[PDB]
Amino acid sequence: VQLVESGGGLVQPGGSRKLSCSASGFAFSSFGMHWVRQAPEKGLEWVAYISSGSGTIYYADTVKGRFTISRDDPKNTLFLQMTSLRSEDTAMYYCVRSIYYYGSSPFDFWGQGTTLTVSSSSDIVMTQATSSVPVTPGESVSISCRSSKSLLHSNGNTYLYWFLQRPGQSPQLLIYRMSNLASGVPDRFSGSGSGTAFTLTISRLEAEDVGVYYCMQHLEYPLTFGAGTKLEL
Amino acid sequence: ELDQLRQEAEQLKNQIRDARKACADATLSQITNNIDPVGRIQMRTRRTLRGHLAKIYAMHWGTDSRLLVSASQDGKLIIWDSYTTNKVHAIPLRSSWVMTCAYAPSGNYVACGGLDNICSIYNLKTREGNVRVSRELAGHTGYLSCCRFLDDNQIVTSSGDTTCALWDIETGQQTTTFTGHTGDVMSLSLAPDTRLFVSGACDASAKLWDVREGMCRQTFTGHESDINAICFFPNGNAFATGSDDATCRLFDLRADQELMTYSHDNIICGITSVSFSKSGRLLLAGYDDFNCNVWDALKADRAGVLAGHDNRVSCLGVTDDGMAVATGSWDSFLKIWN
Amino acid sequence: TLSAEDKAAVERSKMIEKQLQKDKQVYRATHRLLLLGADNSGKSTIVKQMRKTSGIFETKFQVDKVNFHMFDVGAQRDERRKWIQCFNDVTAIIFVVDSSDYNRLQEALNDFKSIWNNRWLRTISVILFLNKQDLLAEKVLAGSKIEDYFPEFARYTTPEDATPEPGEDPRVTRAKYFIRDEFLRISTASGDGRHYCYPHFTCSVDTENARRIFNDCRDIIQRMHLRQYELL
Amino acid sequence: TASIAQARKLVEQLKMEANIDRIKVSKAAADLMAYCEAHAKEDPLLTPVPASENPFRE
Amino acid sequence: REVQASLYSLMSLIILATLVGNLIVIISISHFKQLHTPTNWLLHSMAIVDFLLGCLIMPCSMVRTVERCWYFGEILCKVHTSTDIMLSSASIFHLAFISIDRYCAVCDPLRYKAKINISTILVMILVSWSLPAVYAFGMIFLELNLKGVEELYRSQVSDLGGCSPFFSKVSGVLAFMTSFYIPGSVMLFVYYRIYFIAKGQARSAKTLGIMVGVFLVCWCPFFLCTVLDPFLGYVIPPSLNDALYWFGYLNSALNPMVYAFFYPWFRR
Ligand SMILES: CNC[C@@H]1OCCc2ccsc21
Repeated sequence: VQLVESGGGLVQPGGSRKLSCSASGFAFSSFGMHWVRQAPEKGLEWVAYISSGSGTIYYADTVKGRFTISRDDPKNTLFLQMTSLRSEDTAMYYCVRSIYYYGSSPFDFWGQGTTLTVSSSSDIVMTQATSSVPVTPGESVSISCRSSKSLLHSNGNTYLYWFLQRPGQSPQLLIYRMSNLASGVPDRFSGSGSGTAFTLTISRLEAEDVGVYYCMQHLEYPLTFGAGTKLEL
Repeated sequence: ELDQLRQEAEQLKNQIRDARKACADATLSQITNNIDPVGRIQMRTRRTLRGHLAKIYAMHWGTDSRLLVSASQDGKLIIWDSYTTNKVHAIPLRSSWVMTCAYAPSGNYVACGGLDNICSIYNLKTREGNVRVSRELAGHTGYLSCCRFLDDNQIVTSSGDTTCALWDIETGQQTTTFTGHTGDVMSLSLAPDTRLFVSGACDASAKLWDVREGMCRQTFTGHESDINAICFFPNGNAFATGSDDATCRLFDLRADQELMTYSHDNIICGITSVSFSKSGRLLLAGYDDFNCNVWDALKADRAGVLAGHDNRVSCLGVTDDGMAVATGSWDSFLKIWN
Repeated sequence: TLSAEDKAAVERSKMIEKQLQKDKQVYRATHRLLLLGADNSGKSTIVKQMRKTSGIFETKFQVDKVNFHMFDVGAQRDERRKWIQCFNDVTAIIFVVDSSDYNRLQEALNDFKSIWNNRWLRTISVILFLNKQDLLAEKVLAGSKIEDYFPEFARYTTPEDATPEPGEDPRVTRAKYFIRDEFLRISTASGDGRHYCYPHFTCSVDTENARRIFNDCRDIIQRMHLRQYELL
Repeated sequence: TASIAQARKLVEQLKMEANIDRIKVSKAAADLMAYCEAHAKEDPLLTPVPASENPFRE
Repeated sequence: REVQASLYSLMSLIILATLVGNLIVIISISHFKQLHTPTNWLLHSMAIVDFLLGCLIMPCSMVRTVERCWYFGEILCKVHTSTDIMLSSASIFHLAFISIDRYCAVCDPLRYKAKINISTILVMILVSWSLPAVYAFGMIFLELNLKGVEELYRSQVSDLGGCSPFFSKVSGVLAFMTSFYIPGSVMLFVYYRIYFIAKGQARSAKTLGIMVGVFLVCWCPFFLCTVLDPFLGYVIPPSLNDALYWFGYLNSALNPMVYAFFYPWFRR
């Protein structure tokens, strides 16, 4: 499985440019293709979402009248359209996958991302506890995340994810839906929750665990994100 | 010439049957008469899964107690969701004459085979969003009539060439082979400890197999016709059979006897499937006359019926926790009952 | 169906249903046939002309834009009483016989009597084939006779409806139609107007067998529908 | 004859099958009643379950 | 009166028979899971048409001829007549498509299920339901059947209380053609060739006689009188015309019986 996208750079304000994401090595026709955006120095945020069969296409509240996503199922290539770029169009764009059925694990594989720079309500809001914590290689670490409203649904499922982007590396997935472990991450990681406050608990520690850790909700359509908690040795 | 063989034959026959008959102090009916029965029970259809083109021969509940699989003559495996009545996966076969399927206890694989002398293995969890074949087993001569899983690596298959064989999925070659059946065998039931399993064949005889030593242990007889459905008691000390002569029986391993027989005058067709409940009190056996039936195991009496299938019942499953019972039939609809 | 995840679940379960619809549409416009025979009978050459210990083989032939799928059972056990249940939905059965041997034909007659009267094989019309007729001619002009094994051949007369195409020898036609009638007597004693028998005279190379199968199938489906709609 | 190989294996199998112990119906029957009486409490099919408890409601 | 009471008795019996006979078919073919073949959908659609007719328009014209006077407003007359036309035309069109389905089944046996699938049946029901509404509303509400015959309509029938439909010289002929001649010819031709195909096959056929006899004894007099009356000079007593409409109606009553209770495959 390898996803590659190309293009981007410096443009003058008001222009419109097309971004393409090319997928190889997997059955692209059966995956959703979210567009999670990372600000140059801030946390993650949504851009768009097209389902597998091109049925449903949600857009972002910030950008809905200028952004259109299109896919080419035969050629297996994903596209992004923008219109009249503002000063905010400087953030980082990543190609995410996802798959939904009983027992599935969404948000698995992320792309390398592309860089573009521009010259000169009732949304569930989540805020993380701290921003930086010094650690020792072998102690126990804990991180906390807060949600404005209860995340638990009537079907007994809590929609919480922990990504833990590493420095110089694209984001990953560790814990999906509160208390479930991702695809072969080291077992020392774990998670616990109550319904409104949640804790990520690392048992041992290694030099790899350094980086920034994120929080995400998936109970209702818009996908809000936490701020981040950097760990330093 | 041949006088030596029959002499030893009746020698062993009289050596075993006298002790077997003497051990039978009394029937279970005398003891069970005192227990208050459970009376009359209502079961109602709670869903109806639709989507198969042709008839249906098999199904298997998962350990998740919520997922199940089924195979059909149009060449289809479909993985459902028993709660929301959804479909998870739709797998196309290569040979359309499939007769059995199985669901791995860890929920990672399924296996199917039939009138092509091959049992296939499909891997549900991969990196690419697909379900693909991974290990296809060749080596049997007749058609596959049953298959079960021991773990992620050891699988037991039952074939029409009168031989059962324990396999090794990693290398694809057998590690053991069981012989002793004159006619083609139809089904096999695992033990809860995965160290023994019974077998049934068209010869009106049922045998006991030990996996570790690969050698038979006991023989059970008494049915007048062939056997096409067998199930193992939850305790791990008994099993029940299904025949073509409108008869179901209960058998004991250690006692080597035949227990109560569940037959009625007004039944002429032949049983096709048999299953128990989580506590061993109820026995659910579908019949060829379009109707399933439920019996009291201890008292051998009918307690209600589950009608509503238009054509023959071919498969029947009960969830691990006892939540629900799923029935499949030749009219291509599975009806869940709760 | 409240959270977005259940919505994506139902969308997936609808895509699967569309795929099943397309498969059913293709499945409805195809006819499946079952081929039976013995080893000496030339059923191994019929399949080649129309065209690993496996268990079943499939061959496909199309005539006038109709698809026929005929399944030939390969290396299986002798007993068929158990795996015959899977075939009670096919259009017709193509039975094959080698009528040159004159002694290993009681077995064929018993086989036909067993197949015709099977409880699961009702409502299935059977197409009978008589193969390797040139060998019968090449064996009967020298005289090994049929009186050796069938004494009642001596009191058999060619029926008036017989139409010998070759005309090479009256005795050839007499023996041929004797064998035909001997096979046909089996179907007549039963079947009670639900399924029939469609005999034929075939040899090694006959590039008209597909048309015979097509016409027989058409004449089976028409009778079935007329029975259904209260017109017969 | 050449069928001596098949002839013997039946004899050894019959000799083997004879060497199995017997516990008669005292242990055979009593275990089943013990198990069913012990586990009849949690049986969902045997005793009707509250509508809130079961997941196949309506 | 005794005659009026008896006539009301027959009319109410007809309405009740229509309603119950259609309801049985509707409920049975809707609930039962196996009886979901496309021809059964055509039968269901025709049953719904007949039930709507029997619930709506039978009682109005029941009240409307026993005392020989109309007790409703002028706006109501146009609506009833037009809806009556729509429903009768729909029933006849449904009979015509059942007959082709039969022809496609027998005359082409191998390609039956490949071509008579449920998409085609949906198209059949849509055409059966749509065009009659179009040409009925267009002819009645947009006045085109009274064109040229306004004088007699104003003089003789409209002066007293009445709700009898009127047809001109060309309107009557057009209605006769489009509602009787095309479907009648189609059914006759179809149920006539199948007869030769099934006389030869039994050499190696009265049920269609029944399926044609009712359709021709129970509509031919109506439509013939309707198309002939303007040519004669309007001499037909309306007392006769009352017996005619009731023909079709009686047809509306007996139609589901022929196509449901005759066949053993629905009887169980
Ligand atoms: C049942 N009444 C039939 C209706 O009566 C008004 C004139 C007309 C023309 C086609 S059918 C019809």
